[PDB]
Amino acid sequence: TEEFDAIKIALASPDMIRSWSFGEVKKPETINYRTFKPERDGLFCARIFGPVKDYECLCGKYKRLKHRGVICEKCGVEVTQTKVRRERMGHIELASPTAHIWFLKSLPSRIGLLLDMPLRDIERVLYFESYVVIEGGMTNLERQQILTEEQYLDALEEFGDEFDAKMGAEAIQALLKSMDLEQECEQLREELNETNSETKRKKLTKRIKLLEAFVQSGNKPEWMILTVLPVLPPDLRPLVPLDGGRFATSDLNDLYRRVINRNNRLKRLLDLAAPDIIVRNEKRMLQEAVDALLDNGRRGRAITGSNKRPLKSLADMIKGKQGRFRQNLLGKRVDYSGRSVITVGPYLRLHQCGLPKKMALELFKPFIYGKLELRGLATTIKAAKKMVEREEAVVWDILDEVIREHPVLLNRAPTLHRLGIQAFEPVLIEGKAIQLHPLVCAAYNADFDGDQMAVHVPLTLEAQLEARALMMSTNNILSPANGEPIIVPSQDVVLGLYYMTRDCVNAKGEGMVLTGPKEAERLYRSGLASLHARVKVRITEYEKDANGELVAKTSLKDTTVGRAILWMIVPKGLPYSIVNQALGKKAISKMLNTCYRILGLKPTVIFADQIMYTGFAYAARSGASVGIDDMVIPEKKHEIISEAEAEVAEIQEQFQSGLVTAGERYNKVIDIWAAANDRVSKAMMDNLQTETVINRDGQEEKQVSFNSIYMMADSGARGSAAQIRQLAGMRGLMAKPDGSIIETPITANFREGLNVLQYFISTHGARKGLADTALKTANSGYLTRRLVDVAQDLVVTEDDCGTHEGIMMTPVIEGGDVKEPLRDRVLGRVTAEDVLKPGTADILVPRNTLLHEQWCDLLEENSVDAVKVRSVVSCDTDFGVCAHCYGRDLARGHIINKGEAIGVIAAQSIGEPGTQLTMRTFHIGGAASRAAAESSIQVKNKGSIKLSNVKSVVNSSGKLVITSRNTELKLIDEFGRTKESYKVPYGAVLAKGDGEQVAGGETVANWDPHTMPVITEVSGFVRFTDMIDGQTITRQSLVVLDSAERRPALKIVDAQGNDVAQYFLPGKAIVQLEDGVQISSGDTLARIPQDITGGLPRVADLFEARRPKEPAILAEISGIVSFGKETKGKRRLVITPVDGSDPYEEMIPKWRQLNVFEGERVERGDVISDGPEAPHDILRLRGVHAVTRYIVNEVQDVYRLQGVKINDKHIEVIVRQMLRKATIVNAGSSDFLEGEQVEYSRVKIANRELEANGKVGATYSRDLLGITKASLATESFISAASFQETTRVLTEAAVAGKRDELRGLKENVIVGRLIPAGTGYAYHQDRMRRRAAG
Amino acid sequence: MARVTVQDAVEKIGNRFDLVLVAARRARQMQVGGKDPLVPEENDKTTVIALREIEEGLINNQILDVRERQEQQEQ
Amino acid sequence: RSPGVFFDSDKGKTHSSGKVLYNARIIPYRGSWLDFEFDPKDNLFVRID
Amino acid sequence: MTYNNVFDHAYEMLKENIRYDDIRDTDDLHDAIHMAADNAVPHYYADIFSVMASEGIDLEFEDSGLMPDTKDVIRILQARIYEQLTIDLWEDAEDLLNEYLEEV
Amino acid sequence: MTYNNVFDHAYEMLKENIRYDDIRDTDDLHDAIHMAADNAVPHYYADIFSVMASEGIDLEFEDSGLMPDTKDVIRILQARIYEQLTIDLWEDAEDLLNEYLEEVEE
Repeated sequence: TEEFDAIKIALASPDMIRSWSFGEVKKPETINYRTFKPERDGLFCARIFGPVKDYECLCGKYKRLKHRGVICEKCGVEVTQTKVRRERMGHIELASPTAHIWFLKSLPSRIGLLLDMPLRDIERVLYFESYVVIEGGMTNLERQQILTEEQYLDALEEFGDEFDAKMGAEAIQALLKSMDLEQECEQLREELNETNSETKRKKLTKRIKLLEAFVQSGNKPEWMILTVLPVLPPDLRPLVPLDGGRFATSDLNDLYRRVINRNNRLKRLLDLAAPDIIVRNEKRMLQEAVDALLDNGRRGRAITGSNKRPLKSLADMIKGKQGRFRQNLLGKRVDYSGRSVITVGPYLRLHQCGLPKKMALELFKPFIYGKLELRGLATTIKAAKKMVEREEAVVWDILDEVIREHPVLLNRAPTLHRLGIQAFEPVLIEGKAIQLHPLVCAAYNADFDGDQMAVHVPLTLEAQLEARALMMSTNNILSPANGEPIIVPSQDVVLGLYYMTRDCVNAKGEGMVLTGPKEAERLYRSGLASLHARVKVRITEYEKDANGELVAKTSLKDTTVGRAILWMIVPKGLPYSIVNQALGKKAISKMLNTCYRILGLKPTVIFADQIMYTGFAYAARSGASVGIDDMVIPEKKHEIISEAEAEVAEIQEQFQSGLVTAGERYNKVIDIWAAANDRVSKAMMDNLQTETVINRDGQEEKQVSFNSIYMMADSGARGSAAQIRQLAGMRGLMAKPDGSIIETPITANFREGLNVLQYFISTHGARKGLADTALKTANSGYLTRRLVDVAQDLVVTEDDCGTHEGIMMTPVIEGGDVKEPLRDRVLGRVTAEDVLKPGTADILVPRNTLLHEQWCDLLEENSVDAVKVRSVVSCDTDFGVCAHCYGRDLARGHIINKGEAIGVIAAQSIGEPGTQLTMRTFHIGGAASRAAAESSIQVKNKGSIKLSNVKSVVNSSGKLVITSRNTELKLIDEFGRTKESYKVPYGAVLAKGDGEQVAGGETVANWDPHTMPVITEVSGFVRFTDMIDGQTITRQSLVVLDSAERRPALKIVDAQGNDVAQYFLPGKAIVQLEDGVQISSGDTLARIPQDITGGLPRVADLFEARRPKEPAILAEISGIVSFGKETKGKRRLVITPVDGSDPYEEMIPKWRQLNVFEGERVERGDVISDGPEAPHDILRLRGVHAVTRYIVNEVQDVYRLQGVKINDKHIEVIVRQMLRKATIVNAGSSDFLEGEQVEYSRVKIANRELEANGKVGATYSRDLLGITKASLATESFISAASFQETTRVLTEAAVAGKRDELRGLKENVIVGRLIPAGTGYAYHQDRMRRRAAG
Repeated sequence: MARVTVQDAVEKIGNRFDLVLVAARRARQMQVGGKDPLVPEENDKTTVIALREIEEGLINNQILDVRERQEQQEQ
Repeated sequence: RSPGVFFDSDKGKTHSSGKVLYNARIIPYRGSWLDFEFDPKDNLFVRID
Repeated sequence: MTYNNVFDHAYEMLKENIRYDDIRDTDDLHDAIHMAADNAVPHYYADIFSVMASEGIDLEFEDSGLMPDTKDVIRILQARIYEQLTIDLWEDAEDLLNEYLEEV
Repeated sequence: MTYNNVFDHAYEMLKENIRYDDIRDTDDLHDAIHMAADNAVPHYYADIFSVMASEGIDLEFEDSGLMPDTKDVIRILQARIYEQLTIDLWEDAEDLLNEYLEEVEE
């Protein structure tokens, strides 16, 4: 059959239903309960929907069904279209066509109702007491008015003959036929052009767009009123929610026979010519039966369901019973995939794992049946079923032929990212448990304690190709979210290579003049240990001095035995400086990283496998044990503890003095015991030296020890200092959720004997740390749920992006030292046509290139400041993305290909951090204060500095302070790269004069949060004001006045004998001087002091795009802006004078801060810094650039607090998905001041400027509403609102006449098709090419 | 010969996504019948044979189109 | 919870400023429970069931 | 009982307040409209939650300063209902001042 | 009106989870309830303000530990439906365990 690509839901024509099914139906004797035989014609029985049993008919004659297109006696002869069950439905004939209730009540009166008439009167005239007169004229009333019985009696008395008014929907049909749609649309466009009411605007735009949906839908709205209705199949019904019955005794049959019974009674009473009240009662009960059959007919809260009303609504069985979430949500028959306990397998190279015997004998049972049929060993199927039960040797031979080169999927139940399911190759393992590759544990995020993993068998050949082509563990070496390699050795291979490449002093064997090098043979025979001293062996090495070739060299180097054996592992000549050190997690991870960067993908997998093999084989020969001699006790420890408690006794004397309060004593106890913990940590680190030594004495270090705990602490794989200090020395403080701690912590360790109170208090740390695991799991799942629900309609569809404009890449960090360099951000993304040296007329790339490590080395050896990067949003692509800007796709090495699913990797990259942030970085104490001495703003790196947004304030001293709000510092490192983002406070006291530059030392700022830059530039005494009471009640030499409760700005005094600048209002102002005091310039006049990033709800606040607590009002193009600028009587800060008119005057409710003092002309895009910034105003005025930088840098400032690293490509993809709903200003062809799709707007602009028009429709503004309507902005009904009511969406997409047009990924999950991503997009393009080719 | 990574087959035709459908439509004729493999089997399944036939650079879209027109003309 | 006289400070929950609210909820063995309430304007109220 | 019923109820109460108080000034509409915001909201929580299930009201906020500081749920959604009703009743009160000056 | 459909769907999914995971105790049988609390709850604010408007669920809480502490109302209204569903499905789970031992003739 054909496929489903883009089909509208238009109204079913009566002619299409009469051509769908043809025949006559009378006397509904449908199902006889005592016969169970094929009866006559009826409605919804065995006579309709063809036969009830597969290939036969019981009609009396012609059971072969030669002809087609007749209903002879009791069976359906005509099929003519499809198979037996998927054929036509049937029809019912109504004497009075009733309207559909979903247009009459669209929750509430949304679509299918508006005709310049209220909902309540239309609901009243469809009842029995009122009606609407049609085809009137020559009177005072109109056709839109409502009438009662006496009013219609007076109307027929006055109007006389030719009066027409029907109780049913036929008068609505005649009124809808009489009203012209085009003339009504013209009148509503004229009313939109003439009227000015704001509530009228949205109503008229909804009316115009609905009538345009009716016009360009090409269909009659009178098809909304149901005249002939098809029925549904009886086996389409599921079972009842109560106990198990039959299909004929279901809940729908009573409502169906009620509707058919009222229809036949209407036919009989119209053939009998009943009076008016009887036929109106018949039409009323028929309309009530139709309205009860379609929906439940609820009006309000619906306080109680009427004793489980049987099938009240059709929408309830479409949405709830059958399930809108039908595919891939309940789980749906996993079908030869099962669970077992995961064990480790120390063999079977990376693209291989283990599988149990009695499980793999069962997993390939149809494959065993098929191969026994193919080889001719089993004649029948029962013979094969017996040969499986006998379990003889040839069955195991066939099973070995099955498992030999066949893939499989291993799939844990928490898959927070894509590497939770990985494809491998099964090998038979004796037992019932699964052996896994040892190094896949960080990608699985679980340890070997009995965790389970489903074993999905690829059943089709294409699934085998999907497993061996995309989902293997050898295909994915890097992580798909960071770029860090995911395969990392964990404490086995790490300890083996740490013991392998460990040096010693004066061991056996010295001066090894060797060739080959072959240092393992004398280790194996006699006289040589693997930890020997520096011997000179000959080590050959390959290099890449020739492009595409290998340059071999030969040199003798001083090394150890284990490094010489480790060089035999290394293929094709890696650089020697990475294996000439001690190997921990960092060193082995950097070795694997450089091996992946240099050798590619094929040597690094066998390199990692052979590193794992030699690490296992030499950690087995190591034999590290943890004994009582390994744990060491510091010899001064008790003394330190004594000193500690002595200091506590001194504080206790202060506790008897009366000079130290409770919190100060608590902080002193925390500081003293933390200093004692630091002293015992340094004493333990000194005592780890010289424990297990070789026979050598008199040296300085004296043979650094080989106990296991110092090897694990120095290796840094799992042994960290925070647990070695808890093993030996002092444990210190604990963690309590109440926020307090004891005043005499644990003095002993786990080497010595603890007290009962010490263990009783140390239990609280486990009580605090245990509750973190179960919490915030469902919230982290729901965040990823919404991020997929907002970003499922993006796939790669083209090849070239075709732009010159992109997001400018600037190196920015947090406060303090450097956090992320520029080279991590330049690597990846494809740059634009122009990158610049500081020398003129010098370029690097002609147009573009694939940025790998050689271009990073070229940019590292040269000087670069800013990199122009081709990127998102800008150069939008119709029906998807070209994604040429998406360069260097992670976990693979190649150029980007078409059909890659983008967006579902984004939510897995955002959702990959854990359940709760850990930013305490210490114990429960620490004495975290606001500021110890000062804020300490200075420069660290060399280079000249540049100050941004500063002034020239006249001062008496040599330094020049500033009074600005925003101040930035630019630093010269290579060619203008700053690499130092120091948060300068608003109006910081600068110790350096403005206009001078210096590099190295000379700290330019010294700010204290107690002052305020409100000074005088001209020397002179204070301006005399009036001192009145009432303004001295302000909060955080006396204060005189206050501008908040009413310091206002006055004229500055310019003379020492005469009583004669601009003073802004920060919100709090306290006068620190007296009127009439001789003061000089640059002195204290009046000083008093007065965004939020980080958190797991902060991520939700970022990706929901909610409005902050304090919104910001930006500045447009140039106009005269100054304090007051003709403010009104109330609601201050209204800017009326603007040069260049621009009639845009905003009204501020006086809550906001004073905006500007300097900058009498401004530009579109100036910052105002009114607390948090409003992203929608920056999107409307500045553009996509600052909003993208704002969201991406706030996401990175959230991520850097914990150390997790996620590339900005996924976040910018989510930002691209959140930039729909483009609202226009200039009216276009088919739109007027509304919001539509961005791609449709680009298509309309291209069709305007292409052939005929000059410019019709332009200057559109984007929206950043966030998560609510952007997830509902999918313009296909199959994933418009899947959670919400189904028929509510279906009615809107039926009247609107919208097309699906195949963009989306969850769309073909809800419907069920080949998804247009990966290899499915290849099948889509092959079908679209074979359709055009023939 | 156990194939580790199909990337050397991607060097011939680089999409990573056409390779699955091309190998599938090549291997259906060898799985059903009426065709002979150009590469002898190394005691494996037809999947590894399809990966190695794409890796050697013998079968692409043009050869499949020519052989499809030849089988339609011969039938 | 054994029958007797209980006390709680409520940590400024229903007002959210940081002022404490002391209560004396009497507990019977069976029947209705009686609790006392402090107001932000420094008054008393009674909660029953 | 949907959002349109509460909308028509607030419209009728605002018409009654303009007819009673006889206000022809735009700044003097502060005492009426908030009372029109006060008497149009329901007290039963199910009657509150039934309005939110219909179209005409949204969850987004125009101003965050109107939201109080509480730990519950019904107070925030109730203040959202007050905010949406006042945003409707400003543009309704303009047209009702026009109809009151053009009616009598 | 709509809470009954969510209750019946949760009962059906929890019956299928205990039928599939075939465990036969009352101490370890909670992960099937975690399947019912994470799947049967509605996603967005439309059904959440629609189900709670119907009868069967109240605002008050049975256990103090399951109440979330956040300023977003939608998380608290989802955890409300989850906690009420677990409390209303514990006894129904034990009833279908009592019916479960002799249900299918095997």
